[PDB]
Order: sequence, then structure tokens, then C-alpha cells
Amino acid sequence: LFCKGGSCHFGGCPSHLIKVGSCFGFRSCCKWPWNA
Repeated sequence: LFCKGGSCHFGGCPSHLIKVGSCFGFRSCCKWPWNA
């Protein structure tokens, strides 16, 4: 988990990680479901 949620949705992500935040703009932070 990098940003305030995980990996900013830089037009994608490692996989179908659940959104749990967002970086600049709408870079929705994605993170594994099995990680609170």
C-alpha cells in the first residue's frame, strides 16, 4: 500500500485491487481486498 490507500489508479493497477483512496486528481488508490 503506497498512497493513502494503495497504488494510485494510474489508468490501471496491479490487478482488480479494491479502491481505498486516491492520489492526485482521480488516481483512485487500489489495494488488495484481503488487506483491510
